[PDB]
Amino acid sequence: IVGGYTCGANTVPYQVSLNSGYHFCGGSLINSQWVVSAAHCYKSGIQVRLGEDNINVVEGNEQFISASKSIVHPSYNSNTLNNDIMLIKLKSAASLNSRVASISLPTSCASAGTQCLISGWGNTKSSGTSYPDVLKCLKAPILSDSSCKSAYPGQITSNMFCAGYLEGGKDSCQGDSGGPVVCSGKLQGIVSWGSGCAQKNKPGVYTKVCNYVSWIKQTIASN
Ligand SMILES: NC(=[NH2+])c1ccc2[nH]c(-c3ccc[nH]c3=O)nc2c1
Ligand SMILES: [Ca+2]
Ligand SMILES: [Mg+2]
Repeated sequence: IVGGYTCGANTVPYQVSLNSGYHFCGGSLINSQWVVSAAHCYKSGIQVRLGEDNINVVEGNEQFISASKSIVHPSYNSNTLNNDIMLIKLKSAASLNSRVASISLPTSCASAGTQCLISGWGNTKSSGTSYPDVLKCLKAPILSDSSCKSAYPGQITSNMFCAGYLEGGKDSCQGDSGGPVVCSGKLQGIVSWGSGCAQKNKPGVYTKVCNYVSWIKQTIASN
């Protein structure tokens, strides 16, 4: 996250870190047994780490649970990143408490102009590399589809939306992929892609979760 701030320990209780011997993507807890992340974060051998703040220090509130199965969306296209969403089932149910909680799925899609909270342990420099150990946060508004499409001609589908600042300076970045974009208490997006990080007229692109609620609900109830 570039131009964001330190969230504070466990203030984003639904945020998860996917680890395959190191942190490689974020995710969101939607109930005690399931996590939603981005399809491009798919890997074999994932351990889900809940209740994290510093990912390099065991501070006492973490739960490390292995995944039993991963399901990438049936229409995910790795070339365009259309339908960039995946579900991960935990081998054991997590224990929900004040530090580990799930986030609600949306009942409708959010309007352009709605402010959201984006979080993750990704790179904090637009030009350079600095990976934080504690969770970073960024409040950013959903942008109009017209500004999103003018920034990325022929690359935005109806399953994506842009959020951020066209001026640049504030954005999600590599390492944040798969993490949550929460607006008005609902999970509305997943960090998917962008052009570099915090560049002018290159906002971040997020998977539009309101278009996948029926698929998520049906898939978790049958697995
Ligand atoms: N500007 C953004 N909002 C953004 C977000 C996630 C990204 N993830 C990546 C990325 C780069 C290289 C390899 N893997 C990634 O996920 N670039 C990204 C850019
Ligand atoms: Ca930790
Ligand atoms: Mg994240």
